[PDB]
Amino acid sequence: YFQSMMTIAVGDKLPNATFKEKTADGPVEVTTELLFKGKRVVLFAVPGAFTPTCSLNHLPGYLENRDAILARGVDDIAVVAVNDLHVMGAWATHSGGMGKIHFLSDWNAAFTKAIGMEIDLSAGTLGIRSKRYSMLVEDGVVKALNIEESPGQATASGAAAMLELL
Repeated sequence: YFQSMMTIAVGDKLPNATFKEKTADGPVEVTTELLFKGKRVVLFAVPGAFTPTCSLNHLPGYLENRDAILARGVDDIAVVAVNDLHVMGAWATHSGGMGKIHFLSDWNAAFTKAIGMEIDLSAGTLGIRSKRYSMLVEDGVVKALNIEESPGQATASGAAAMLELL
Protein backbone atom coordinates (compact mmCIF):
# COMPACT_ATOMS: atom_id res chain seq x y z
CA TYR A 1 0.00 0.00 0.00
CA PHE A 2 2.94 2.35 0.54
CA GLN A 3 4.48 4.05 -2.48
CA SER A 4 7.45 1.94 -3.50
CA MET A 5 7.69 3.50 -6.98
CA MET A 6 10.83 5.11 -5.72
CA THR A 7 12.86 3.31 -3.07
CA ILE A 8 16.24 4.91 -2.38
CA ALA A 9 19.29 2.76 -3.27
CA VAL A 10 23.08 2.85 -3.41
CA GLY A 11 24.06 5.10 -6.30
CA ASP A 12 20.93 7.33 -6.07
CA LYS A 13 21.14 11.04 -5.34
CA LEU A 14 19.14 12.21 -2.31
CA PRO A 15 16.16 14.46 -3.16
CA ASN A 16 16.35 18.09 -2.04
CA ALA A 17 14.70 18.72 1.35
CA THR A 18 14.77 21.06 4.30
CA PHE A 19 14.89 20.09 7.96
CA LYS A 20 14.27 22.19 11.01
CA GLU A 21 16.65 21.82 13.90
CA LYS A 22 16.99 23.32 17.38
CA THR A 23 20.61 24.24 17.98
CA ALA A 24 22.06 25.80 21.15
CA ASP A 25 22.36 29.01 19.07
CA GLY A 26 18.60 28.82 18.23
CA PRO A 27 16.14 27.26 15.71
CA VAL A 28 17.61 26.79 12.22
CA GLU A 29 16.68 25.37 8.81
CA VAL A 30 19.04 22.74 7.30
CA THR A 31 18.88 21.98 3.56
CA THR A 32 20.11 18.79 1.94
CA GLU A 33 22.49 20.98 -0.07
CA LEU A 34 24.04 22.52 3.05
CA LEU A 35 24.15 19.16 4.80
CA PHE A 36 25.49 16.92 2.06
CA LYS A 37 27.20 18.85 -0.75
CA GLY A 38 30.96 18.49 -1.00
CA LYS A 39 30.74 16.32 2.13
CA ARG A 40 30.89 12.73 3.38
CA VAL A 41 27.95 12.36 5.78
CA VAL A 42 26.60 9.55 7.97
CA LEU A 43 22.80 9.81 8.11
CA PHE A 44 20.70 7.57 10.30
CA ALA A 45 16.91 7.57 10.60
CA VAL A 46 14.84 6.51 13.62
CA PRO A 47 11.10 5.74 14.00
CA GLY A 48 10.84 8.07 16.97
CA ALA A 49 12.56 10.32 19.41
CA PHE A 50 12.33 8.95 23.00
CA THR A 51 11.26 5.49 21.77
CA PRO A 52 13.26 2.61 23.38
CA THR A 53 15.22 1.13 20.44
CA CYS A 54 15.93 4.64 19.12
CA SER A 55 16.94 6.17 22.52
CA LEU A 56 18.58 3.26 24.37
CA ASN A 57 20.27 1.60 21.43
CA HIS A 58 20.41 3.31 17.99
CA LEU A 59 21.31 6.91 18.96
CA PRO A 60 23.63 6.16 21.91
CA GLY A 61 25.63 3.96 19.51
CA TYR A 62 26.32 6.92 17.23
CA LEU A 63 27.06 9.20 20.20
CA GLU A 64 29.45 6.62 21.70
CA ASN A 65 31.15 6.08 18.29
CA ARG A 66 31.09 9.76 17.06
CA ASP A 67 34.83 10.57 17.32
CA ALA A 68 35.87 7.25 15.76
CA ILE A 69 33.43 7.89 12.91
CA LEU A 70 34.58 11.48 12.27
CA ALA A 71 38.21 10.28 12.30
CA ARG A 72 37.49 8.02 9.33
CA GLY A 73 36.89 10.75 6.74
CA VAL A 74 33.36 11.71 7.71
CA ASP A 75 32.55 15.40 7.94
CA ASP A 76 29.18 15.21 9.73
CA ILE A 77 26.66 12.95 11.47
CA ALA A 78 22.89 13.45 11.41
CA VAL A 79 19.86 11.67 12.82
CA VAL A 80 16.48 12.30 11.19
CA ALA A 81 13.00 11.44 12.56
CA VAL A 82 9.35 12.12 11.80
CA ASN A 83 8.95 14.20 15.00
CA ASP A 84 8.29 17.93 15.48
CA LEU A 85 11.26 20.23 16.11
CA HIS A 86 10.63 20.76 19.82
CA VAL A 87 10.67 17.04 20.55
CA MET A 88 13.83 16.70 18.40
CA GLY A 89 15.47 19.52 20.40
CA ALA A 90 14.42 18.04 23.74
CA TRP A 91 15.84 14.67 22.61
CA ALA A 92 19.15 16.28 21.59
CA THR A 93 19.45 17.79 25.08
CA HIS A 94 18.38 14.74 27.04
CA SER A 95 20.38 12.20 25.06
CA GLY A 96 23.49 14.41 25.49
CA GLY A 97 23.74 14.65 21.69
CA MET A 98 23.15 18.41 21.46
CA GLY A 99 26.02 19.94 19.47
CA LYS A 100 27.66 16.59 18.71
CA ILE A 101 25.37 15.50 15.90
CA HIS A 102 22.56 17.05 13.83
CA PHE A 103 19.01 16.35 15.08
CA LEU A 104 16.83 16.79 12.02
CA SER A 105 13.07 17.08 12.19
CA ASP A 106 11.19 15.57 9.22
CA TRP A 107 7.89 16.42 10.93
CA ASN A 108 5.57 15.66 8.01
CA ALA A 109 7.69 12.85 6.59
CA ALA A 110 8.38 14.82 3.34
CA PHE A 111 11.96 13.51 2.99
CA THR A 112 11.02 10.03 4.32
CA LYS A 113 8.17 9.71 1.84
CA ALA A 114 10.28 11.08 -1.06
CA ILE A 115 12.90 8.36 -0.55
CA GLY A 116 10.24 5.65 -0.01
CA MET A 117 11.14 4.94 3.63
CA GLU A 118 7.67 5.28 5.26
CA ILE A 119 6.48 2.76 7.82
CA ASP A 120 3.19 2.38 9.65
CA LEU A 121 3.74 1.99 13.39
CA SER A 122 0.14 2.82 14.38
CA ALA A 123 -0.04 -0.17 16.74
CA GLY A 124 2.82 1.29 18.79
CA THR A 125 1.09 4.74 18.91
CA LEU A 126 3.66 6.19 16.48
CA GLY A 127 1.54 6.37 13.29
CA ILE A 128 3.47 7.02 10.04
CA ARG A 129 7.22 7.27 10.67
CA SER A 130 10.55 6.47 9.05
CA LYS A 131 11.95 2.95 8.79
CA ARG A 132 15.19 2.55 10.76
CA TYR A 133 18.19 2.89 8.38
CA SER A 134 21.68 4.29 8.13
CA MET A 135 23.43 5.53 5.02
CA LEU A 136 26.81 6.87 3.95
CA VAL A 137 26.27 9.86 1.68
CA GLU A 138 29.06 11.35 -0.49
CA ASP A 139 28.45 14.78 -2.01
CA GLY A 140 24.73 13.97 -1.82
CA VAL A 141 25.06 10.47 -3.32
CA VAL A 142 24.12 7.24 -1.46
CA LYS A 143 27.24 5.07 -1.16
CA ALA A 144 26.12 2.65 1.57
CA LEU A 145 22.59 1.92 2.74
CA ASN A 146 21.48 -0.31 5.63
CA ILE A 147 17.69 -0.65 5.99
CA GLU A 148 16.18 -2.58 8.93
CA GLU A 149 13.42 -5.07 8.09
CA SER A 150 12.20 -4.60 11.65
CA PRO A 151 12.11 -1.33 13.61
CA GLY A 152 12.98 -3.17 16.85
CA GLN A 153 16.34 -4.12 15.33
CA ALA A 154 19.30 -1.75 15.10
CA THR A 155 22.37 -3.81 14.14
CA ALA A 156 22.79 -3.46 10.36
CA SER A 157 21.97 0.28 10.78
CA GLY A 158 23.98 0.69 14.01
CA ALA A 159 27.11 2.78 14.59
CA ALA A 160 29.32 -0.27 15.07
CA ALA A 161 28.29 -1.62 11.65
CA MET A 162 28.82 1.81 10.04
CA LEU A 163 32.41 1.99 11.41
CA GLU A 164 33.12 -1.33 9.64
CA LEU A 165 32.00 0.23 6.35
CA LEU A 166 34.28 3.25 6.58
